Amino acid sequence: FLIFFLFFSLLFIYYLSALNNFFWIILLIISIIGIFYIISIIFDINLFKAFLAYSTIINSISFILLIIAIIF
Amino acid sequence: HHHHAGDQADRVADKIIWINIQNRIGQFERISAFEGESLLEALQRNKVAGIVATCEGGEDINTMLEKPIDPVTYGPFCSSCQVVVSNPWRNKMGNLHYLEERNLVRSSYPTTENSRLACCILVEKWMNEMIISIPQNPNSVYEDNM
Amino acid sequence: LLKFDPFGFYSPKLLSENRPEEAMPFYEDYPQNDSHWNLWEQFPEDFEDSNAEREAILKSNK
Amino acid sequence: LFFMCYELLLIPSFLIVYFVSPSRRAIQASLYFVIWTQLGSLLVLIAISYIISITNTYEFNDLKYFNFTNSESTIIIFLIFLGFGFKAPIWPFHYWLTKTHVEAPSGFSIYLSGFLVKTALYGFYKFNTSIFIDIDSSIFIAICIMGVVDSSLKMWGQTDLKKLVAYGTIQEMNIIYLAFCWGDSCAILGGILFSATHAFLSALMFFLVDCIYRRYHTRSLVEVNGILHITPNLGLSILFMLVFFSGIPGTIKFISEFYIFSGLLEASPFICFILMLVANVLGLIGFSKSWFNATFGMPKKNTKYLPMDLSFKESYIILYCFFFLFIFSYFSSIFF
Amino acid sequence: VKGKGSIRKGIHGEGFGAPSHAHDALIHQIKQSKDTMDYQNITNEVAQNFANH
Amino acid sequence: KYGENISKHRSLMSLYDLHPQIGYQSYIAPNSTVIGEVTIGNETTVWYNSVIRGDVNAVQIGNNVSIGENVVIHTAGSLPTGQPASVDIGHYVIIGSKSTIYSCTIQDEVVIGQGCVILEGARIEKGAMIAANSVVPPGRLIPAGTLWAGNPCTFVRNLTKSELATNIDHAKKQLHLAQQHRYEYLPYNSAYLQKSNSEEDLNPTKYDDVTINYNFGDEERAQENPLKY
Amino acid sequence: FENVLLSNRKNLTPQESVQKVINYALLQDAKQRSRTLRHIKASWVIPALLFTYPAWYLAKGAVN
Amino acid sequence: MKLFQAMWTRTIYSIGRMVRETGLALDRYGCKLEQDISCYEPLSRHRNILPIYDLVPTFYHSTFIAPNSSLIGAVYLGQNTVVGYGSTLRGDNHAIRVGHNTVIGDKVAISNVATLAAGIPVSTNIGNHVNIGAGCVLQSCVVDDNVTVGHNTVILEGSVLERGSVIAPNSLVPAGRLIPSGQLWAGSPVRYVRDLKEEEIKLNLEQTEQNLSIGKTHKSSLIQQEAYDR
Amino acid sequence: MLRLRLFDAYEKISMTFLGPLYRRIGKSLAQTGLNIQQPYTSDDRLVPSLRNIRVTNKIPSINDSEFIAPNSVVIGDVITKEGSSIWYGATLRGELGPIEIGKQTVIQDLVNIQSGKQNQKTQIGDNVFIGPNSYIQSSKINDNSFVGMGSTVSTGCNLASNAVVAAGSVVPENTQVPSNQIWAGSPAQYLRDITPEERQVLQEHHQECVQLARIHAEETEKSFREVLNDFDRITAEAEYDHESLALQ
Amino acid sequence: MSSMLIWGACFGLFTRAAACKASMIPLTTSPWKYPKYMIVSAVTFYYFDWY
Amino acid sequence: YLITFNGYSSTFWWSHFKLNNYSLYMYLLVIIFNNYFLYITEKHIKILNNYSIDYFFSIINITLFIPMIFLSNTLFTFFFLIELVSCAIFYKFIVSKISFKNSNYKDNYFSIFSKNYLNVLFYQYWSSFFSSVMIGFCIIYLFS
Amino acid sequence: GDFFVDKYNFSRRVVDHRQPYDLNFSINNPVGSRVWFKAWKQKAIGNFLNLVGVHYAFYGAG
Amino acid sequence: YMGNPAVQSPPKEFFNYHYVPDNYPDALSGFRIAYRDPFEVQHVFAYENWEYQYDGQWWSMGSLAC
Amino acid sequence: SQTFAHDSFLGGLNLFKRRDPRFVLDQGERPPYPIINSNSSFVDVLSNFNKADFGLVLFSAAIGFPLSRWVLKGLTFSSLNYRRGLFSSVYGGVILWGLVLGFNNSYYRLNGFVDNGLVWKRKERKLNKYDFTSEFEDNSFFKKLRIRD
Amino acid sequence: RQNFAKNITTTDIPKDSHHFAAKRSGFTQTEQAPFAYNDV
Amino acid sequence: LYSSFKSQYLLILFMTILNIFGMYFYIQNLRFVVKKNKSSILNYKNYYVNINYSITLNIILLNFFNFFGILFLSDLIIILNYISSYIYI
Ligand code: FES
Repeated sequence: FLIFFLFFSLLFIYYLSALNNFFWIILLIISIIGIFYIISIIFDINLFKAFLAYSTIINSISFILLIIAIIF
Repeated sequence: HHHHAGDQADRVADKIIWINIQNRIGQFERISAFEGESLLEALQRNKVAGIVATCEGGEDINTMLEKPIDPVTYGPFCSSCQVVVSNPWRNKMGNLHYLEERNLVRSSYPTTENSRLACCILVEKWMNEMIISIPQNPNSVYEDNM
Repeated sequence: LLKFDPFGFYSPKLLSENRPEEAMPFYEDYPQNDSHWNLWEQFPEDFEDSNAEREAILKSNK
Repeated sequence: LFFMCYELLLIPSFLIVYFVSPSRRAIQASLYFVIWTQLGSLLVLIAISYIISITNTYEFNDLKYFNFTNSESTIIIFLIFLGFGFKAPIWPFHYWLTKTHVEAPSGFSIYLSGFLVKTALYGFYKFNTSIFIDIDSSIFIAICIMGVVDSSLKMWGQTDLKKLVAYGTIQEMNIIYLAFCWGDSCAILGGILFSATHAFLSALMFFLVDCIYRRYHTRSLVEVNGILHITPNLGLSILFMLVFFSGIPGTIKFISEFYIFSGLLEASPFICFILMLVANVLGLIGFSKSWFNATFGMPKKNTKYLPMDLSFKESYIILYCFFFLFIFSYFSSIFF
Repeated sequence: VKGKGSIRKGIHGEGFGAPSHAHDALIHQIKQSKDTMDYQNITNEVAQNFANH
Repeated sequence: KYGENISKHRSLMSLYDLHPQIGYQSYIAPNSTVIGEVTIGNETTVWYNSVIRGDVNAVQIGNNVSIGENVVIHTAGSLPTGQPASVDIGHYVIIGSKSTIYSCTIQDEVVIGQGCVILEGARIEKGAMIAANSVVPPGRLIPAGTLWAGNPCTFVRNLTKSELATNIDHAKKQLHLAQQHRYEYLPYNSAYLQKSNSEEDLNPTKYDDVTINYNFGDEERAQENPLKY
Repeated sequence: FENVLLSNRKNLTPQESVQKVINYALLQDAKQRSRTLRHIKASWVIPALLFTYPAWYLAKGAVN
Repeated sequence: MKLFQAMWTRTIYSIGRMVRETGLALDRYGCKLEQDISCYEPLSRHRNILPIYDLVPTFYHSTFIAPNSSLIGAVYLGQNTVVGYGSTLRGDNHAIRVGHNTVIGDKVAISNVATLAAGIPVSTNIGNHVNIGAGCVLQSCVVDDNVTVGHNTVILEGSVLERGSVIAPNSLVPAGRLIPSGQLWAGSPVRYVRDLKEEEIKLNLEQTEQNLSIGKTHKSSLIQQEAYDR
Repeated sequence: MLRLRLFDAYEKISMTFLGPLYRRIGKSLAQTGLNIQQPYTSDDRLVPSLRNIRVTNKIPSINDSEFIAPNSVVIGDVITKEGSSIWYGATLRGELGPIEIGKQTVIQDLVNIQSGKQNQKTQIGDNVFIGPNSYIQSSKINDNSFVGMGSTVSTGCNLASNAVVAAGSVVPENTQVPSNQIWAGSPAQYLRDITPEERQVLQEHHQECVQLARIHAEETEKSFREVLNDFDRITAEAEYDHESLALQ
Repeated sequence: MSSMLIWGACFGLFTRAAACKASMIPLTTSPWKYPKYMIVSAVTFYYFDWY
Repeated sequence: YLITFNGYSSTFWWSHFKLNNYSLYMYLLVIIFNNYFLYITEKHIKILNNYSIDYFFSIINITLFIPMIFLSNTLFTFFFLIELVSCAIFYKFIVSKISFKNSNYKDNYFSIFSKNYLNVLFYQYWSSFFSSVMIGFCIIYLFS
Repeated sequence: GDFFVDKYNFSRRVVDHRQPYDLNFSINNPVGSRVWFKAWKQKAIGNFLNLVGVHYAFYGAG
Repeated sequence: YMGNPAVQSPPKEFFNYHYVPDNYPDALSGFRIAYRDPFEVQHVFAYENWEYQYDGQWWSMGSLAC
Repeated sequence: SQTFAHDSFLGGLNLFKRRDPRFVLDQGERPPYPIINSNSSFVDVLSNFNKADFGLVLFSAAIGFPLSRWVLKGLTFSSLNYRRGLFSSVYGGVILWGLVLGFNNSYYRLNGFVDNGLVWKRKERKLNKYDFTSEFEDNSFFKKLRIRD
Repeated sequence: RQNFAKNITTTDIPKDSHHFAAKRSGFTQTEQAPFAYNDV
Repeated sequence: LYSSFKSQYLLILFMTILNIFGMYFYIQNLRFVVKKNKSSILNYKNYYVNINYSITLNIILLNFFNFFGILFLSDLIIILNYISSYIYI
């Protein structure tokens, strides 16, 4: 979260901002696909570690959507 | 009970429910259980082997042990209380619930046609001298071996 | 219902409020009005609460 | 600040529900109530964030000093209505309210029905007046009318006293929310009066239900009947509560009903007549038949465990509620 | 018994497992006959291993 | 041999690494003795002059357990029915003072009279009420929620819901007394400084290697129990 | 202050002696309860007088 | 004024507790610094006299108490009374008052009920010249004057025992019941057996006097053997 | 290495100076705290060992006892034979009469052995088992006798060899217990003739009790150093891996 | 109030009280932790405000 | 050392390192978070010693190089640092204890086959291989 | 002896039973001492014997 | 859907009231409560548990036009 | 704000005072003091060491004893020789950190990043438009750390 | 349950001591113990 | 608020849906919170349960900064804005 996620966000915001016109479509498609595919899976966990991982994944997807908004 | 005044207490031996079980070492062991107790509870009290019992009976509220099973019940939480019942005992038990079947289907180890959850099994007077087998249930997480 | 008497107005009500059983605890009987919104234990004003017997024993042992 | 304060009440309600309710089924009820309240809060928060971002100011005067576009005003109005109706409650987002009133503790349900709905209505009214909208309020009016009709129609099938009281409260809330649909017109006074009357009536009904569940240890009519024969004061109080809930002319419910019906008939006469036909008769008949069957009879069941009469605390509470409902009509008309 | 974990000491011998545990037939056979194999005895476990193979 | 001045009686005594386990908020009287594999629940109150010998078999004591004074509890190692011969107590059991327990089962919400004896194999179910000065015949099952008395005990009458609620409330009553008693003792024992230096204390006969100290890292652990050894 | 329990009541009937002992015990229990309540109220008054000012200062600094 | 005095007493107790805790912690830290093992001595923390905050026990010096006895909380013991070895007197709930020259057997547990109805006190009141057998279990009782209690006798809450009464060993005075004067009670369900006799009463009084003398002799032996405090 | 020299010097100074000064300061502070909290508090006392109380001329002879509890009370003229066991919390007051405990004689926990008379000889035979929480009053119990937990042996009871008094039973005064006879109930009456299986079970229980007493005495007779070492061993076992156990 | 040092001292006292209470141990234990935590919290708060 | 740092923003070591105020602030924040987490982890370790020296060494080594990623100025250095971090993560995963002290006495003559550690290792290794191949292909294409 | 203060002897002290295994070893002496020099020589001889090429490639190259 | 006029035996497996864990008893009016009628309990806990059997059967249930 | 005299035993305190919280300056910004040698080599930096670096090393060595003691407090079941070796290694690491800090301070002084007894001919005039800390630091110890407020 | 003090001290409870009388003589060999408190 | 300031209605709707799903998933765990009695999940040291006072203090500080930390959001927001100010500068 602190290193990899922030590095990816900065790469999509500060490093490769000149190509943000192309990253927007891919990011939006990935976010939509994740929102559509993970919602069904998020309601069938039966392990505490799996629940923690699912919370982390949901937070990552939300942060990805936030970064997509920020790139505008 | 309907116990009257002055009557002596009843010996627990008259209420002993016998379960002959095939343990993973292929061993025929006889366990004694009390009426109303879950199969998982009886196994834990008798220190039976082969049952991982990851969920430790699952949820404590609206549990599958309540009769009738509530529609808002969450069902089993693991796939470790797998016990294969005998033909008469399984026939008397009936058909597994929707959640029971859904959970038993998603099991790493192969299951049998008479496989039921020990935590979902309730002690009934009809289960005297009941035959059960306990194939080695799977181990799921890093804390399962702790 | 004919024999019922909650406040003991029509029939005498013992201070013990029960006849203790030979094998049951002599716990307090449940009041008809279970209002738990009761104020602090009120003692009469200017009440001597000093341990008189303990003070006498202290004087004796000293 | 208004939005933050409106959002804080959810945590105390969830804490009370999770730790004070005696019912075992109340866990799922609390979860559903929390979920619905959070959905309404999310809708309201989206609307508030849109409003704040549109005009970077935090004053209603500054909001009035700005004009929103057509799409912006439509979206803001729709989102505010959706959030407030999920918190009203409104059909078909009333399952949470139904389950809560079915399972929650008596004190919490009395407070939850009495206060939270009024707070949500007040927030919706405050936000709606501060925003000028050129759209047609037909959607909101129809939603309120349909919710009132649905709540009133289900009364005849409710054997649980708490469930019937919840249905009546839902109908009253829908009727109240119907009033403020005319914008900043002269409809707020009727809505406020109806909200006060509904709060008092719901408080009385919840207190009666709590007293019954404490005395007869039940909430369904099938196991408790003939209350007046063993509990005369309780039966008289129930009869008086039914009379008050009938919108009797002396009660403030009559004045609020008159104002609301006058406004509706001025807008839609046939719709006003239909609304008067359903709630005042059908739902009222159902509530009375459910209440009357328990009011009278002969409680032959459980002779050795019969309950006692109402305590002086409950009697004083009922007297205070009746006094508020009656004397509240004598307030100065400068505000009404 | 010191250093034997939950295993305790009886009157006519010492246990090989926890209290109220399952006495494994293979463990007893190994302990009694150190290396004696009178025959390849066909036990339930042996049959299960053969069936698995 | 047995000649000494300062008694060495230790309430918590392990036997061949069979260390007892103690839960939270528990009040173990310093005059009591606990030897053997005994797992006590959270907030359990053990009175003084009581002995719990978990040697023959382990003993599980519930959370809201209230053990009276002069109570002797011990296991048998084996039961006639072959069932687990260990003492097991439910969640909230109020055992009367000067009682005898010999590898018997007590379910939750149990009330035991003072001077009562529960022999081997006996099982008191939930809600059970056993009167004072009674003897439970070995290998007998007390009906759930039943008030029974006698020597041997006989079923007297079924307990009411009000009686069960009153008993449950009485179980919760000892919490304040236990908290006060725990607050009475200091976190650090003061008996050590009261003695005089000895030859062995000044001159160690043999030296041992330095390992993880018995109180290693104890700085970061809160001293919840003042009676900690 | 005379402890009737620690008094020579051997000159009366057993029932009367028991009643007098009960009265003395009631008076002593009332005194003990009153003293205990007087001490217990201090468990609230001292903490109320102690942390009120600090709590007010901290909350005010946090808010305004 | 009383509230201020109680607050001052509580503040003094808290300050003393803080000072004692700081001193003990400093001593343990120093023992750790000097590589000493005296601070971790597994000495028992039991105390024969437990002052429960304000509930300070009070007993005249004429009384004999075995070191194993456990008197906790508000207790008020008369002069020359003898307490058996390991006997417990729990005064945490209510006061426990005892008359002078009374003998309590070893492992005798006297306590109080949490609450009761009006007319029956929650304080354990015991008269003078009484004898209580070993294993006795007294709860919230009022026993008057020279009573005789056999071995392992249990008096329940609300019991009122009159003067000159005899209860044989292994008996139980029921809850809220009255033991008649000059009569012998038998059975766990206490039933009147026979009226007390002059010879029996004299023998009981002599036995109580002998128990007091034996307690005095035991105290004398313990004082010499340094097994008795003060 | 100047680093190692400085470390040694600092450790020496810190120990040899702070230990005394800080220890004295802490002792003074503890004394002040104990003084301030008075009188509404209590302090730790040196608990006397009631296991060897000698009255005038009566001195216990319990050196041959295999198990003597740390918290038990042994006061007066009581002589025990080899293999004798007295469990925790028992009270044997020999002031009220001489006590003759036989060999392999087990007196369980919280047992009150007190003579009803001021001078009477209470004589227990060899291999005599007594149950916990019992009350014995100056009796003559022969060899191989069994008394259950919570039993009440009256003043005049005379038990023959291999006689069983069931747990919770109260023998009346002046009762003669026959051999191979088992009695039970609050009014003790001869219940049944003991079968060989029951006698074997009782003997096995007695032997197990003797062995447990031996183990406990091996445990109960530990010194301060032994107790500290055991605690340290438990702590190390709490952090010793499976490889550590294999290496051990 | 207004002083960052006073606010930090109050915060430290409250934190010590809360930590002691949540530990289930009785209050007035380790009194040296009270002034130390108060000073530490006051310093931390003043430094945070200046930063 | 970072607190006392001063200078001008430029490229370091043949333009392979980026030394900017934002990068320094990010490194400082990462270090502070790592220090707080390490304090918490040490406090937890003092409770029960369920972790070995190797896991702590792997964590320390990961923490040694983790802050350097913020100073990357080129995709080659970023790829190398990310590969190093992935290797450190795999090493830390290998440092997990396979067996634990449990009171499960019934399993003393039977074998329990747990595949959690092997599955974790296989998944991590395959994902790391695929990601490294993709990143290398991306760098090679971007350079051209 | 024992500086008995009230009830606590201010001179009570128990020598620790736990100490270093190599507490009195020759190598444990201060660096540069004759015993330390001999112990260091023995340790260096052992290290050179066990790892000869390693020691050469490390120190000689350094 | 309608009730069966025929006599039926007392219910055996029907939804029954369950108390929350550690529920403090409400001892109003002396805590004098009796055993409830099984049929009454089943009827009380009937609507909250009733559900449709087949998908789409909700439409034709009762009166289609209504 | 005044600066501790350069080449003294307290020159490291100047590294604890900064005008702004900026970690680095701009590419075109003039240094606070004159620059002696921007093109500094390792040998030049070594030659630039002085009493400030010596005092920094001494302070690191002194403070290193408490840190080493704290580190050693967490070691259990270890030999005295092992504990002494670990403590010596920790102290050596602390001394190395102090030497590195001294070298960095010398490099900054040669580059003019910190005070080195030099003042530019024409001072850079900066107007503090946003000044919410002048009063705050003016009545506390925060002024002693802010160079020129 | 109720935890208040029943034996109040602010006033005296008016009690009729003649309503119930405790038996004190001629008890049967199996008779039950009389009630200690009989004030109404 | 940032998404609205950036005029992303579709992003706002998707974030709201995701937040609702996450709230439901997280609250689903609160159903299993209830237990029939007090549990025992604390490790035992020296025969008694050991509670880490330092961990308790850290948890108390975190709970304080979470329950009432919303009011103190100004300083954190200012610090983050200052950090991000030099990102492009
Ligand atoms: S406990 Fe999980 S399958 Fe039953």
